[PDB]
Amino acid sequence: QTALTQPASVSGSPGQSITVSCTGVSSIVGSYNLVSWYQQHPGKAPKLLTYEVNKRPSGVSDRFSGSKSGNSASLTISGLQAEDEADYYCSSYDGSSTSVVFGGGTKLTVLGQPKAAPSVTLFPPSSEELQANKATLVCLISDFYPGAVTVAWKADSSPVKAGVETTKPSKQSNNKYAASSYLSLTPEQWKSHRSYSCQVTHEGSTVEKTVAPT
Amino acid sequence: QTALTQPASVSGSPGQSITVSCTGVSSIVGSYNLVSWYQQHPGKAPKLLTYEVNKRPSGVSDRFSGSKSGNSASLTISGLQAEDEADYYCSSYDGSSTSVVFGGGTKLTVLGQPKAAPSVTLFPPSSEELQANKATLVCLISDFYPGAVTVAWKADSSPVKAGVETTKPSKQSNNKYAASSYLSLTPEQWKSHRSYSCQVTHEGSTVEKTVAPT
Repeated sequence: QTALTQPASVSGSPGQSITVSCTGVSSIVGSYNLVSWYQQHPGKAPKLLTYEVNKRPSGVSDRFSGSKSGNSASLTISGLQAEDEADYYCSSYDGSSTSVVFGGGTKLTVLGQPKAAPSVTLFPPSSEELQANKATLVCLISDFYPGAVTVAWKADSSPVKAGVETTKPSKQSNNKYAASSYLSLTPEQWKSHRSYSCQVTHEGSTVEKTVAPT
Repeated sequence: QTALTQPASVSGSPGQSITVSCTGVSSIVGSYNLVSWYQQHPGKAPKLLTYEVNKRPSGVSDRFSGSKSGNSASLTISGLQAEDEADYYCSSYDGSSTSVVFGGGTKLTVLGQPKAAPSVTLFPPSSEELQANKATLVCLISDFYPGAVTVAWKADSSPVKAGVETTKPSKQSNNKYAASSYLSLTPEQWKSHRSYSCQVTHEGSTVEKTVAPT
């Protein structure tokens, strides 16, 4: 399809400014100045940031400002924050097609954020669960950055070969990532070891928690 | 709440027809017939399926058809295929901001196995945690399909907001989904009540587990 031209990606550190360009805006029939910019976070609807080139909706930070220069429009994000990581799109009312044309989208990554080792909380199977004749261990991994981690489980000091499920890390409200891993065991297995452990490796550093029947 | 509203999610089987509807198009000033539907697959840019209510651009299968009746517009997909699983957004031109406004999106699942309700296991704060003056409860939600759920926390019979985080449903190895919702609260607050409840809602049904400090 046809689209306005935007760079595929941009990146900057907190506090910096990023300007995303959008070319091909000039309306053909008429001299429309109808350029808008939208922000889209994963799995959510695009949200309007600016319209009519430089007007901003209420609710939108003044760190976002739009401008135009001939056949090109720009969105400048001032004082970048980790929450700005998202896809950004411009749109323009084209006159040549009599309709609205969108840009191809620009993915924005906020680099230079501070490394944060994960917090690890390990929960043994509860009495309630044992009454149902099942035993599940949950290893909660939170507030780490960057968002990549490796999780390994041990029964005493030996590697656990089965029953492990670990979720893909997701960015939470504080811009750090969370994930959980759970190990499904039979109560016999749970009771036949002195302890079980969750080992979480982040950026080459390993954090480990252990828990035992009681 | 928003200018355009549509269901958070819907599911259908391969071969069937399904219709997703958006309401609010007539309330938008200057929308006329500028109603579009977009399909968006994870990580990809949104793809335009229909515009001007019922026209399809080049390449879009005639399995997709848009319609409009009054204050609602609908996208009907016939002969549902697995590649149709994706997020769908309606949008409309909005003369008040000379911008396009989008509906909130509908997550469409093309059923590939029977619907499976969530396994919900709730864990009270571990002792290691308490001795470290922290109290996090975790609501493990596993093996559900379709991969969409809503969770509600209740400290006694009072809903809770603050301190809640929930990972984006992640797909397990058994092809079902899993996620955990954790409530971080101070040990004091943990004692303060007699119980906490995790209320998971999946495909209409809302299962609930409750734990007690003991």
